[PDB]
Amino acid sequence: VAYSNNSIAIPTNFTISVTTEILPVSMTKTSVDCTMYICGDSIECSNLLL
Amino acid sequence: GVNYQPFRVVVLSFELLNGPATVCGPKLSTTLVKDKCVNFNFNGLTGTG
Ligand SMILES: *[C@@H]1O[C@H](CO)[C@@H](O[C@@H]2O[C@H](CO)[C@@H](O)[C@H](O)[C@H]2NC(C)=O)[C@H](O)[C@H]1NC(C)=O
Repeated sequence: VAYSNNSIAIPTNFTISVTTEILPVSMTKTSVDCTMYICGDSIECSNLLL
Repeated sequence: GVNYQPFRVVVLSFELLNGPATVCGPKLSTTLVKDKCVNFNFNGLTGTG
């Protein structure tokens, strides 16, 4: 920057700029069946899971 | 004495589910059921599907 005690710079023109800002609002909602994942629909399993 | 008496030993080595099996236990086969939820016993593999 050129700096002086008696010097200033003043804009004689302007520019209009449009910019995009992206913010995540939500994430996928998920539900898990505990017996289906661990027992895999086994009758013998889930007796232990009680 | 029994400790010194001769003993005949037979050792059986085998794999079960993996591979085609020409040796099977004495269970009668049943007609195949498809498109329904059923308990199945294919070559000693048991599952519900
Ligand atoms: C400020 O800037 C704008 C452009 O960014 C200037 O407008 C241009 O003027 C020239 C002629 O001098 C034209 O050929 C361009 O087509 C114009 N641009 C647009 C987008 O219209 C404007 O003249 C400048 N103002 C000053 C004070 O210099």
